[PDB]
Amino acid sequence: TVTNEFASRFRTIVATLANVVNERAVQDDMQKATRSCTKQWLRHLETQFD
Amino acid sequence: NIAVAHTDHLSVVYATMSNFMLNFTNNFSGNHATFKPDQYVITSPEGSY
Amino acid sequence: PVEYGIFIQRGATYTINAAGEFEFSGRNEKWDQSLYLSEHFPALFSDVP
Repeated sequence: TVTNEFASRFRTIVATLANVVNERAVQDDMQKATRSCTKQWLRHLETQFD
Repeated sequence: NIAVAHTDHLSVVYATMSNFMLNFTNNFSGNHATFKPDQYVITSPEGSY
Repeated sequence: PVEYGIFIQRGATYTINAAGEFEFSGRNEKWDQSLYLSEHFPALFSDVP
């Protein structure tokens, strides 16, 4: 009625693909700037998908 | 010379502040060595938080 | 400079291990504001002697 498993499958990809980005130990700071502001693209895109 | 007013006047306007409405968080600052604020994310079964 | 390299030796930051003392990271990192609301502390305030 209101499930749509295809949209939920993509939600699982976004969930496990987020940890790869939220683990990559970087240095020099400029990637720490983009390392946080990438989730505002990583999560926004998954909402557009649903 | 600032010591007089910064202790018995600018301190009264602070004690009143912690009693106002719309103020609901703990910005505790004593001991910088070990303090972190609280995360309060609104989570959902599906989607993102 | 003679004993700065002894301070920044143990670490620029640190985390707290589950139930216990601090854990200094052997890395020399520059501080950023993105780390504040997440994990770690500026170790120049960690007050272990």
